[PDB]
Amino acid sequence: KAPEFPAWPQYDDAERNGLVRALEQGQWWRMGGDEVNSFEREFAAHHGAAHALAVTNGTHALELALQVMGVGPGTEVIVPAFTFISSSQAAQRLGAVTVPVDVDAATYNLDPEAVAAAVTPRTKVIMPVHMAGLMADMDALAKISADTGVPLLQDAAHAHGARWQGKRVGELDSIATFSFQNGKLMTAGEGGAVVFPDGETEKYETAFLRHSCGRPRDDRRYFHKIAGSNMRLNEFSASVLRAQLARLDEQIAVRDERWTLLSRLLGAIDGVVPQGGDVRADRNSHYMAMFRIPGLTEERRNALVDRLVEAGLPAFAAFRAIYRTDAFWELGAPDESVDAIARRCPNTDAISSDCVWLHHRVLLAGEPELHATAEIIADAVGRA
Amino acid sequence: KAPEFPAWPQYDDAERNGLVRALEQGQWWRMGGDEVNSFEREFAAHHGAAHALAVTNGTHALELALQVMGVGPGTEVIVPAFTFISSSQAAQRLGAVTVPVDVDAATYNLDPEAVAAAVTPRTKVIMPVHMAGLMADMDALAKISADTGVPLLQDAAHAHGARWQGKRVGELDSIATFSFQNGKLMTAGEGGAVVFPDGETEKYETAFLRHSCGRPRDDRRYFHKIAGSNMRLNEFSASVLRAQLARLDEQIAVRDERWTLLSRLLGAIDGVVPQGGDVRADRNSHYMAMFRIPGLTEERRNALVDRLVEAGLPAFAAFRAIYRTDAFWELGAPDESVDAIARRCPNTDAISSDCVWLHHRVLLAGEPELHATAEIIADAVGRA
Ligand SMILES: Cc1ncc(COP(=O)(O)O)c(CNc2cccc(C(=O)O)c2)c1O
Ligand SMILES: Cc1ncc(COP(=O)(O)O)c(CNc2cccc(C(=O)O)c2)c1O
Repeated sequence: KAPEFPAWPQYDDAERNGLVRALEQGQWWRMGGDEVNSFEREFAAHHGAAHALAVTNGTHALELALQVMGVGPGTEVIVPAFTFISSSQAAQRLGAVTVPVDVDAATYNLDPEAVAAAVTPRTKVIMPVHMAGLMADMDALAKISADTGVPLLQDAAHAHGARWQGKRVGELDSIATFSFQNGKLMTAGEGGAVVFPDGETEKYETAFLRHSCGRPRDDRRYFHKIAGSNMRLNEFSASVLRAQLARLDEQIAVRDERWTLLSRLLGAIDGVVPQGGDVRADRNSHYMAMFRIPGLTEERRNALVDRLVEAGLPAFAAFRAIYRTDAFWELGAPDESVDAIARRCPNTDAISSDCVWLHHRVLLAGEPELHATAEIIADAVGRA
Repeated sequence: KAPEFPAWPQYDDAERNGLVRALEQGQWWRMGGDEVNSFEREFAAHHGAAHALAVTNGTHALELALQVMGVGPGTEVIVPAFTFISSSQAAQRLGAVTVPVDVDAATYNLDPEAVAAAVTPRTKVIMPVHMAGLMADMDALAKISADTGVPLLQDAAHAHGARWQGKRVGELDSIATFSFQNGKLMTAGEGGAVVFPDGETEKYETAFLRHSCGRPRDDRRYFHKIAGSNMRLNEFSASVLRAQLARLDEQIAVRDERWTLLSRLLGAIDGVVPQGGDVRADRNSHYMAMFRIPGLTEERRNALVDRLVEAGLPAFAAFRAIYRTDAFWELGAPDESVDAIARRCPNTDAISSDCVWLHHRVLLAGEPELHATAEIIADAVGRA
């Protein structure tokens, strides 16, 4: 029969006790308990960050980080055109213009040359996404950052526990955001965080204020200081996140061994090219096991996904080019046309139609199951 | 010694089992579990609504309801000047102009005449707040609504289980929003909901889409349809909300008996005037036990709060006039000056400085403790 992969999410007594501990504090919001506060320190420490701010979800961690980095009406935000819609939707929500840029053909990370060209006097932030756990070129990006003076924002939703040139997400000198959505590498069904490197304490304080209806942590008289929203995380969610956190490093360790095996097996299938590597990214979190089948239309790629699901695999189409979603064109759209953005985003334009991913739970399975998985793929790709 | 009041929040085995049940579904977001879905139906039914949409918090339920009711740049939203900042902050977040209007001197609900005067060609929504559980004049308001054609949005954060002219919040023909923040009448530490009356299915569908990154519930290929954000509630929070819901009606029943007693005891203190009633509001939820001490400056009212807390009471200053917060003036501010808004908001202007509230947990206590509470108040108000 079909191969079997470990469940996701996973839990055990840590989660069980955590939810009880949160419950029995008798206070369920961060102002009366200690679960969110403790999770923030544990999360930040794990990432080498000066501070962490746990929030309702990864899309709001992006909206908050952008907002304290000055994003707003009149500004532009550069984002990879290949990514989950939240990456641009967040800038759109703040009234800014999202400027989508091409990505690398092999890693699928934001392309540095492409961003250098898209820079403008309106650019307020450049947002690399560490695609499927593989960091983007933070050196090349950091250099464009200095030359232009446009700060970087890492969309680290796929990269919990990732490392670039030995450095943790939070030791790269830029703010970064995470997601704890159900399918993420650690999860409480929903959740997010904003992590602030050493030197960004002010933005951290402002972020706290904007995430709590502009209210000082100790205000009693409703002296709301600035605009914002409520993006507070509850204590129940925080306690489940603290148990997830504790298995993260080792889960990533099993995935790194398993991807080594799968990448090679896949790269052996004619027509099939697994996501590329980058040796400066010393610790790839392995959020997705991604591969292209260059030349496939969307419809053939979609049909192949369906055959893979039918054969017992947790396989998906990969992200749609963000300029090909209606959502993107509803507000803050760039003056270009759709073909004009596609013309300068040829890698996105193809990966949008030919890239497949399997759930990161496959990368926890045994070697036998990865062999069985790649046979299934090899057969199905013959018929695609 | 000081009187003692029942804890808040409260829980028992219902919460315990609920969190386990959520946990052991092994899927923690609404797309894989049934807790949010079930809570939505239970909540809607409880309110007589056609549909309910559970969301991250009450401030986002307001942002979502406004957004599907067309709020945006170029529009105005009328809100009571006396209320929690989220009521205006939500319109501000969508790029609209919040137009604060006066409230009744006795119930502290949005004043109908004051809204009639503030109506404009830009007005897109009028937002009554049911202050401390006491509904606003939904008849007078519904009439202004028809004459102008400006739809109403009920900010029902304080009014879970409330009734106007025998009708439930969701049977009033207008969308309404709730909060499940820690101090609310039912809570999971954080949470919110949008409830949609019969006839508003379209806005419900659009609301679902905007609350999930514009993604159709069944999309697999990232066809994001419209702008929005992520305001999805997690399964853990939903299961705690379903156990809270089940005690609500009876908790409100104990509060209604206790307020009858306290209102009278308080109204007997010279200088002291308890929130007024309204017999068309047949079921007052009793979110706060509120009273004015007309003529007190803020500083005396604040000092009296402190003495009440020192005497063992869970007493607070009441909301600040929203035109007196810096937050309000940061974005979407109305062209008027601060004194110009104060001049047409004389009740808010005074209640902002002279109104005190006690936590609704006091209204669960025994009669002896309410007597002890009103003695404490009577002494302290002598010295204020
Ligand atoms: C790159 C990236 N950035 C930000 C977000 C936002 O996170 P929240 O969901 O916590 O707001 C994400 C989320 N990623 C995500 C979320 C939901 C479904 C799927 C899917 O691939 O089917 C992917 C993401 O993948
Ligand atoms: C009238 C009203 N409207 C909307 C909100 C927003 O709900 P969330 O908090 O779920 O986003 C509220 C919240 N009310 C509230 C929340 C936090 C603290 C205090 C306090 O009085 O000290 C009051 C409120 O009281």
